Amino acid sequence: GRDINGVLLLDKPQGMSSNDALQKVKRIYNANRAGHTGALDPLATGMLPICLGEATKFSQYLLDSDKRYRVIARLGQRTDTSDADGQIVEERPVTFSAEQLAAALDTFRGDIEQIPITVYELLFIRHEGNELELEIHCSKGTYIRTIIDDLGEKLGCGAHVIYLRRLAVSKYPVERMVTLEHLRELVEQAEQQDIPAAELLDPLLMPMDSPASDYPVVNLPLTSSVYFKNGNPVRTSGAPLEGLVRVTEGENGKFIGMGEIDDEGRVAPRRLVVEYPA
Repeated sequence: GRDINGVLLLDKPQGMSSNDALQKVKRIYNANRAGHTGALDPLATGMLPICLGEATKFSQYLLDSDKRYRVIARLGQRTDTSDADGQIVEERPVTFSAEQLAAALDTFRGDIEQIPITVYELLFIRHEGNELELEIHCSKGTYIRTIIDDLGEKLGCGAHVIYLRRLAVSKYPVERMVTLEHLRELVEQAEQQDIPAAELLDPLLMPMDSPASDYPVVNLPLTSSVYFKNGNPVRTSGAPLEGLVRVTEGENGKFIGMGEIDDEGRVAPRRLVVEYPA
């Protein structure tokens, strides 16, 4: 067991539970501390950020972050789960027009309400026969299967999800995702070269502060960071005029914790990497 800090952006295998994925990654990295930031539907594939070490302290900031999905729906069939695995409960002919489709899709854009929320972008990829493919960038708490089911009813033919992939969480680069196979291949490569697995695995991690990517970064000179790390507010130009911020110190931008602009406009410590002394 070793103390390793960072975030592994795993491309979760179809069918695997987030917990099983977490355990496998934790073991591969031999991390003493690991957790995820919200279970991804077992039937979905895609980005599952796994926080290691200190990164776990800032998991909450990813839980309430935005997400982007690619979804393929089967039109004409409503199922008893709103998805592929299961038998049909209601089948109807697909007769809606292209203009009706565009109109129905527009009702799912922007601030909307659900009862099985904000859809920043609903990208129409294609509609061919009984298949509808879309990309949805939404706020936390959004129910994708409910959007598809409701859309299916609005179109008058019904629909259910046959493909679901989370392309990204927050601003994490989709290209930085890695598969379990790739992780295993690196472990073998390391064993083969007689070098620690960590040497090839660690470069794949995103920074320990990345779970808080939705918040701006404020760098403090070491003369000011000492006060902040001791639990005291500090003034800094650049700092936003409101909200949470990721705080770093020195020339190398070492992350020291979350801060929040207080009433006076100073950067007050909210969740530090280090503990307060007695």
